[PDB]
Amino acid sequence: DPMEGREDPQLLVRVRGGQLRGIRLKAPGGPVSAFLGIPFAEPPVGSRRFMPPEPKRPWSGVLDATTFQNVCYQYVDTLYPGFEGTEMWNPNRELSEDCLYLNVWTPYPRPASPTPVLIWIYGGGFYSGAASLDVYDGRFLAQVEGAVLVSMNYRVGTFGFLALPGSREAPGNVGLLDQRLALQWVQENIAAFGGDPMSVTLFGESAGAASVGMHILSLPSRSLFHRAVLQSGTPNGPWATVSAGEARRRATLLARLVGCPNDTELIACLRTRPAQDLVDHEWHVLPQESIFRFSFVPVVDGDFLSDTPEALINTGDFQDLQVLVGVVKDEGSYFLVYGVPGFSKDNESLISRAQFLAGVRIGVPQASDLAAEAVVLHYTDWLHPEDPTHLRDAMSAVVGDHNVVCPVAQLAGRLAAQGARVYAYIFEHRASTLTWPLWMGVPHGYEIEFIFGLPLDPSLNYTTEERIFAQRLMKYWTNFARTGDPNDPRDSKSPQWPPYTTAAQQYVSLNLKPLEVRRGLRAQTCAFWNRFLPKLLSA
Amino acid sequence: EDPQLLVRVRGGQLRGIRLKAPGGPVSAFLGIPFAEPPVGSRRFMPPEPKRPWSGVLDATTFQNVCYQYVDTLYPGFEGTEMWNPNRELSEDCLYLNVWTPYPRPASPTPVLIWIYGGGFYSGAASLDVYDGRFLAQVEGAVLVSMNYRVGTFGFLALPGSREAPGNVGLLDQRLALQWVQENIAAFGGDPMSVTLFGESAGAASVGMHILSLPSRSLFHRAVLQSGTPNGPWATVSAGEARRRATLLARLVGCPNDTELIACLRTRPAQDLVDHEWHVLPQESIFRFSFVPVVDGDFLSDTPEALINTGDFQDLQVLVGVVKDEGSYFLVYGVPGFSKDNESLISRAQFLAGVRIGVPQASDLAAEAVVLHYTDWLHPEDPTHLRDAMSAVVGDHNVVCPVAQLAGRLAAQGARVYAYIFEHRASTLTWPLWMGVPHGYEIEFIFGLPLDPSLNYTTEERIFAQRLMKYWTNFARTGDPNDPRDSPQWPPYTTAAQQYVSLNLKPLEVRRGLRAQTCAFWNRFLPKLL
Repeated sequence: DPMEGREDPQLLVRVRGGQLRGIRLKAPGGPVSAFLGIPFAEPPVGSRRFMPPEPKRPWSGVLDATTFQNVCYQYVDTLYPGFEGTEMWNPNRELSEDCLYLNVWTPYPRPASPTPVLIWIYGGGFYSGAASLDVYDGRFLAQVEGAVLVSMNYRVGTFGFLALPGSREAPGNVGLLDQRLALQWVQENIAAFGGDPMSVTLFGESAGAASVGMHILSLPSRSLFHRAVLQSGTPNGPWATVSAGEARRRATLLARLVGCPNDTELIACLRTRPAQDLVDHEWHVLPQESIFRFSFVPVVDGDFLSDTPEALINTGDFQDLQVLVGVVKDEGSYFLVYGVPGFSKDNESLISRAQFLAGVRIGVPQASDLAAEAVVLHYTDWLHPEDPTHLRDAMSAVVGDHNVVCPVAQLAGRLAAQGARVYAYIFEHRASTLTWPLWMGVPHGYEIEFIFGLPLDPSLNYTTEERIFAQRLMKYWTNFARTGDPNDPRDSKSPQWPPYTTAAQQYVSLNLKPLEVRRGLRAQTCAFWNRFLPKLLSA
Repeated sequence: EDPQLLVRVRGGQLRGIRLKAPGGPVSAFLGIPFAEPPVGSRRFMPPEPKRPWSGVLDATTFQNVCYQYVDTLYPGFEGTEMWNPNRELSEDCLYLNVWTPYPRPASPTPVLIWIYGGGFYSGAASLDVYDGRFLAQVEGAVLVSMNYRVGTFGFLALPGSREAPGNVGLLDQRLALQWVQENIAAFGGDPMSVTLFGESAGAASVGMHILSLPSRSLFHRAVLQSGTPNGPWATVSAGEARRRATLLARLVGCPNDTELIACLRTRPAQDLVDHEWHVLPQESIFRFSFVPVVDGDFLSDTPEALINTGDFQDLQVLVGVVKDEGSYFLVYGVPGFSKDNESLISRAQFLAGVRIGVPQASDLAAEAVVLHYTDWLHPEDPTHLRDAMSAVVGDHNVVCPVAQLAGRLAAQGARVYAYIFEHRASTLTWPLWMGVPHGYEIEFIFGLPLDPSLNYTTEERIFAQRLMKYWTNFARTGDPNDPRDSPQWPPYTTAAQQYVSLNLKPLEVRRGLRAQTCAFWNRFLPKLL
């Protein structure tokens, strides 16, 4: 670079591919280094669509790493024009298939000694999301905790997860392979930023959490990280994976919907289609009317996933693993306004008993008549079986328990029973700035802004208590990243966060009040979902 | 010659006896015959009215107990012996008892008629716990209790046959009812104010009188304590009754219905008793061999159907349960349970126990029961498992059938009051883990704690007086609340599901009688049994 000598010497870094120049960003407490839009793969475009990522080839000169890159091609929610509750999750950069870039935040100047690395994997149902969203801003953890934080884009929707299992051209799970390639990039290069490749903690929410779980369950990924955090998502459960037959079914149907016919010719025809056509048709291939079900998700391929996640967590040895797992207070509430008759964000969504039964059929699409009746039985308040408020809240609880809370309880149980050190939480604080109605409680995904420390930015109008709270959570998360223990070794005054064990089943509540220890994560109910009901899910 | 002790009934003259109650004297007329003795060829047959007699019939003493199995699980133990026959066994047993105030009531008095329980195989009106002198003296009530045939003698049935039609124990009860209608006024009783009350099998009996049209002109109100005509144990089908009768016949060497029954009538009573427990279809508890049969006569249909389609608009009903309905029965057949230790069982024993307590359960149903009653925070804790086993039996056999009955009756016009009885007698000889077992509210209802020699506590005496007041208020008005007065006891309704707790503390109103769990038993599980 001819202008290197006139520029900030503290923002120049070399990695395997070549030289990069980052940017000095302002965090409330001081500056941070950001290296944004670093390519970790060759653009998965044209003939590379549906294919595993190829490592980015070295470049000449100085790569401009000062701004976020393109967002992977995806559906954009336009249900509520101008509504913050949806818009804050929408892409904030141009959509492109050329999207395999990652981002790095570090202290400014960069750390002098090797520093624990946090790697964020975003959620969004495997059909959406971006590492560039404001809610995933790494600057606060970097400045306040001194963390090195990395986040990557990975392909979503058909581009990431359309599969014709067994084929060469569309093997499936390539979004997960994008994630893995980013993990390898970190292993080779993070030391140049002052990061410690021997202390890497994965964390993610929802589909990002399911992703993290799948890296736990896939051997080639295991040498690429040391600890994991799963927020409101699991590799097990009803939505995070499909079987090979179902993947093939869905891919074939989509292909027919966009006008395409041997796997090779089908896939080639698909590769001739515009990205937006694939996006425009991906939602028409689900087998039933449903919520919290996504068309193109990880597939049990016998490769990346050697078996079903339930099998793998049932037979796995997790002795050298420390994991942090948890849920928010109202996991199911959000999804109700997206397909259950009678629900809306703009009224109180008080429903009738008929609407509750129908809603149970939509939320548990695999339930036989008997299974559905059993769910209705368990969740009805038989003292007030017609009360619209109880029915609304019960609908929410059915969806949240089925898709998140009980799969999390199941995971935590299996991991703890088979060697892993497990910490469990429930997140119960509702953001003062939330624009979703009060009846939705603490919805899916609204702990994230507190983990990343956004309330520390005064311009965002959080309360003082919320700033303190955020600082607490940042401390828990980075403590866990550093030591595999969220507790402060110096702070014996504060209540301790005990490990989750099958014997005591202890977890903690995260809210404005000090840590409270509780026992049994929805134990009766999750026994219902995880032990009794699985036989009967067939319709 | 005490004229207060000489009474003329339709059959002739009776001489009673003056008894001492704590507050004063009462008149007792004990061992009054109300039927021809059901002996010889009258075995298994409907009762015939007692023929008139000459002179003055001695009614100063309890008559014989109807022939029945005697419990020998714990010989000499009060907890069991207080339920055993306290007079001689005889098939010559169809007698009733009357308690009245001394002197005989000036104006017509509400009548309370007790029907004892004991699984339709046992029981007697002469037991100390059914002593009517306290209610008669304190509340001024006229109390009647009758002996009725039990076991094979009262319920062995060959449906369709002339000689053993079934339900003749219920017919014994009915004949005693019609006797009260014809004769009770001579004792100062009001035949237009008659209240049936009974516990367990007695409660189920009361229920069946509610559901049998000819019984309905013979009473006006009913109390069902820890039992119901609906449910898994109170009735059998005609086919199953016939099966059990034929098997019992086989076991005693008998041999066409006529000749089978003839041969059965040749057998000594103790033969039949000796073999009655060998005809149950499965290993079980809270199941009894010879019980009321759905005959299409006394019971025109199943009790479930009848409570579902019945019109109960002019009926007032008091129903309830005790805190631990299931506990007593565990020591009578569930491995790992005993009165002499704390019965801390294992999980395997819990599953097996569930198979015994819910014998009709498919594997799926049993797994569902295990799932529902397991404390998944402590799935192996012996104490939890034991208490859970108790709850499974109590809920399946009593609590949830009671909830269903109360709900149906309420929904279809009846005035219903409901309770849960939660006080453990200070004198109870069963172990503490059994809590408030099946049947241990009776002694308080009958007012036994008012006898200082039985050494109950002062508070228990006050409690007994409260309950006697509730029951006789209900008998008098169809409302347990004091007609003038203390939180009010609200009627049970399907919408609010209110019931009260009966204990040393003042009335507390609660809502929903094990609502989730009884929804599980009454709505979900029946398909899978």
